[PDB]
Amino acid sequence: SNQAVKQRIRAIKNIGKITKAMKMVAASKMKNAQIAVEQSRGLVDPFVRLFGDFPAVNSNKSVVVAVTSDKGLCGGLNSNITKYTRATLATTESEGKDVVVVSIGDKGRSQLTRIESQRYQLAIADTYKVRVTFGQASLIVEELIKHNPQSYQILFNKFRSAISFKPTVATILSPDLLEKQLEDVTGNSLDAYDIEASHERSDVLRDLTEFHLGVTLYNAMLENNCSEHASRMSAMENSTKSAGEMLGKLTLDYNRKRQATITTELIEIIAGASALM
Amino acid sequence: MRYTIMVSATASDAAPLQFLAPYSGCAMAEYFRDTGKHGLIIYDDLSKQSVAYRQMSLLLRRPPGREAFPG
Repeated sequence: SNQAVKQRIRAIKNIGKITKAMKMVAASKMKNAQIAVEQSRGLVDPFVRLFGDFPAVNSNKSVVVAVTSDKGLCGGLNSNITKYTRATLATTESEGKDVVVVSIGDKGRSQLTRIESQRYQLAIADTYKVRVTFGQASLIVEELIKHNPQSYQILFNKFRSAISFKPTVATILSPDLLEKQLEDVTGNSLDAYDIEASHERSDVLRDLTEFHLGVTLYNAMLENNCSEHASRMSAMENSTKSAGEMLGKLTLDYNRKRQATITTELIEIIAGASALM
Repeated sequence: MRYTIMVSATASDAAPLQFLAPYSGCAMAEYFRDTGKHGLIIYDDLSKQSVAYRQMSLLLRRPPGREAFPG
């Protein structure tokens, strides 16, 4: 039984270097994805000052997207926004509306089915495998406009720093299914602008909210991917401590067994010698 | 020190003196237990008194048990 304790120090020492490698693998992936999440933060700004920000609207149909990770050593990131899913998916229903729940990331289909399996209809995965591009986020958006809701809900973790990831709900209203219907108070908030499109204002807003959908989706799965690397970094720091605290208790336990088997083999030798002398 | 007895068998003393010193001091403190007073005895490193007694038992060639301490 002195080799079973010695092979556990084999395990915990290899784990404590796997998890310190994954700590800095995620640390370098957090930095080269911060140079992409800051460039992408600009384009979401004009659509929230053109169209505003209206999370709580009484939509008839909604598509809610909780974008999660693909790999799962994240540390409860994919669960906190699944928790924040139903916190907003019970909140905005005041009238018994249709909701299509979508998940981006392979860790979303395994956790959104646990809450809403009858409204879960789409599963995007394998997103972050090469990189996240706008053409990819366009195709994800065009599959979301096959269903046409009156509103969209995007649930993601905003990468603020390496420590804090405050989650965001980013909402996109369908072009006049609710969008101009929420600006038109004592006139209109949208009628200040002189439309320079080819076709009608109701037609350019059809072009403009799909582009607002694809932009805030591209930012969402780029904010979330950089929030994933920074929570895996804090998760793989907490497991190298746990594999160093366990390794320290095993080495104290091994030294006690090492001292005890030297005493035991010696008492066996002296007893056999005293039986002859 | 007006109320204290100080019994000392230090690290250089013989192992039977260190083995006996907690019984010597308990007997001096049992004067106050037996005459209605109250005693307070401190055996500082009773783990050092068992090591002194382990020395005497192994030098008497008595069979050692767990951690080579006598039975």
